[PDB]
Amino acid sequence: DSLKDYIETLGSEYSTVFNV
Amino acid sequence: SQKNGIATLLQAEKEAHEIVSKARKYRQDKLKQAKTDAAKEIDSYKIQKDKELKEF
Amino acid sequence: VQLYIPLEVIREVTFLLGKM
Amino acid sequence: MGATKILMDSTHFNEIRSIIRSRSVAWDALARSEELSEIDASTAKALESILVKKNNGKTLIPLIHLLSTSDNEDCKKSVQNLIAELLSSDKYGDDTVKFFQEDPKQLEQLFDVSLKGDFQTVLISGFNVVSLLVQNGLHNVKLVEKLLKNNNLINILQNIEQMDTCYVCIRLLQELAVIPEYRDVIWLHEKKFMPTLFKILQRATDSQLATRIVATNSNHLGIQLQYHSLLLIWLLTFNPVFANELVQKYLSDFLDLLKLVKITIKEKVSRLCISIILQCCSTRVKQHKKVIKQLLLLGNALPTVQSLSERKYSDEELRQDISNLKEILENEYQELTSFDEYVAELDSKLLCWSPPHVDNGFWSDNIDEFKKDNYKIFRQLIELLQAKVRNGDVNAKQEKIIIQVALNDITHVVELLPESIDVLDKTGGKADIMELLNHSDSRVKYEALKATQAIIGYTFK
Amino acid sequence: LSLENVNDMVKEITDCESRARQLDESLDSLRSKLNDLLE
Amino acid sequence: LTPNQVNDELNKMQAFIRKEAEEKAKEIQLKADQEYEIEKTNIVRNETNNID
Repeated sequence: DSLKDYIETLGSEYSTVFNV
Repeated sequence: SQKNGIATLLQAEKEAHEIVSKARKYRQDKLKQAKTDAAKEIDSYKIQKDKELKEF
Repeated sequence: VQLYIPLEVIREVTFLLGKM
Repeated sequence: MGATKILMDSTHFNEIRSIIRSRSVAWDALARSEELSEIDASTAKALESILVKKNNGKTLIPLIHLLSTSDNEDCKKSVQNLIAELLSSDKYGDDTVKFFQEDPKQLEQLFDVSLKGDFQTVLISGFNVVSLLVQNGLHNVKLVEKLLKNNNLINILQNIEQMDTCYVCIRLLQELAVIPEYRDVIWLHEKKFMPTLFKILQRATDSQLATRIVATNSNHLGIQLQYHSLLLIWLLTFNPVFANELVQKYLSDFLDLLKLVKITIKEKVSRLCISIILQCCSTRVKQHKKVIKQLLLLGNALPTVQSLSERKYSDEELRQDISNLKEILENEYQELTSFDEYVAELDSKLLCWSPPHVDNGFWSDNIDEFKKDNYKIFRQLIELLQAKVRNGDVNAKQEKIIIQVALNDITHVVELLPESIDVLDKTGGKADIMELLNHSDSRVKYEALKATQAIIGYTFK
Repeated sequence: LSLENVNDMVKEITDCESRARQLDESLDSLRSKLNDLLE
Repeated sequence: LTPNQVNDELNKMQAFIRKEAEEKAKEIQLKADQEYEIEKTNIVRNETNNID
């Protein structure tokens, strides 16, 4: 919930991938 | 729409790359163009010099 | 877990993980 | 057709376009009351329906007629918006663009209604005339050159308070500048608009970037205003002569672009700033030497570039520009003969720090050049320094720049050469150093202290 | 901090370390010259 | 967080991406212009010296 909100609020449309 | 939205954002980035890449191909060409239209600019200036010569 | 940080958002994600 | 696609991507154009298309105007009622004849109101009514979806260029004629004849702000504004929306659309108002483009008359007419009525009415009018000019089938320098001299449009552009209006107008001009011919008329009027543009960049510098308020920050609105201003500059700079001139007049204002490059992390702002400075520093600008000199000496451009070089941002072209600029600046000043630069400065008594006067190597090669009667030139600098302190007083600004530099220069030769100590004694320079120590100004005192120590190391072994 | 805000403060770390080092090295080597005369 | 806030962030960012590139492309081709004229002016000048 913190990594998802932070990469979207700054623009820069290349999302991260968080696997387990 | 979080897990629909990233997938859209990834696509946008790939798109931003292809539009900038068309311009860069364009630029190279634009440089090639400058030599061709200057090749034509010499032989049209050449016939201009024969013009004021033959007039003389 | 396994993250994947792109090079556009790299310092921002690292400074976020440092604060979390 | 579908014209050019300009003024359809901008939010600022869109916000102004909303204000007009929201408010409704019943033409037919105005016609019945006599402000236009009936054919016109029907034509505008029908035209609005074609914009949404419905079957022409022949609707164009009445709109041309209506505009020139009418002086009622409301009808010409509502109509202008609908012509404007049509021109750029490829969905609708394709046929519209054809009639304008074929016949030079409806352009000239379309110009008459510009500069009449409300500030909005005129902006739409200007867009549409410009829209056509930038296409390849109508071109006239005259409309741009007159509109530039003319008051009501140029007033709007000077106001910076209203970002939306200003943005649109700057873009109108910058697009005409992409075409070569317009550059010549635009450069006549440079005085008026060009302080306004540098002000926008200055405003940009003092505000923050850590909020997204209504004002200029690093928001959508801001990102477009900065880009356009810079771009406008950059365009006119393509002509080499204009660029030499532009730096020499506007010098103070010019130096600020380096700042914007730091503060911003945005490759649109940064890139454009770097390019303009590059182009003036290019060889192709006549008196390229001069502009590099002004920038290096006064404005300290070189150190600024060296910092910039380190922080690369992702953009190939940006990296390229920064590197090229680093080379040109650095190379041009240093490559002068060492003895020559020193003496040229000595002669004017207008010494300044420069990259080779804080460098030890310069002094080593030059020690020998001074010797003509026991370092006569070195003694010249010592006389010169002594004089400045005593005559024209000490502690006033002019004299304070020469001193700090001179003391720096002396220090370097003494550390290098043990035989120069004699020269300081004969001249009386030895005394003068001791005096600077007490004097106000931190930088003068630092350099003075370094001078004292240089003599001192050698007296006692 | 941003990368530029670190890049311009490392500049004022280096630009001040240089002048502090040269002013300290022009002070201890001068104290030694002072003691060479007091001896 | 909420679906409305995420959809607001989606339009804004993919816009930022699209706009920045259009301007980016536009700078690249503007420079393409500049190099065309400078390069033509030069190339032409030499050959015309020979012609003269």
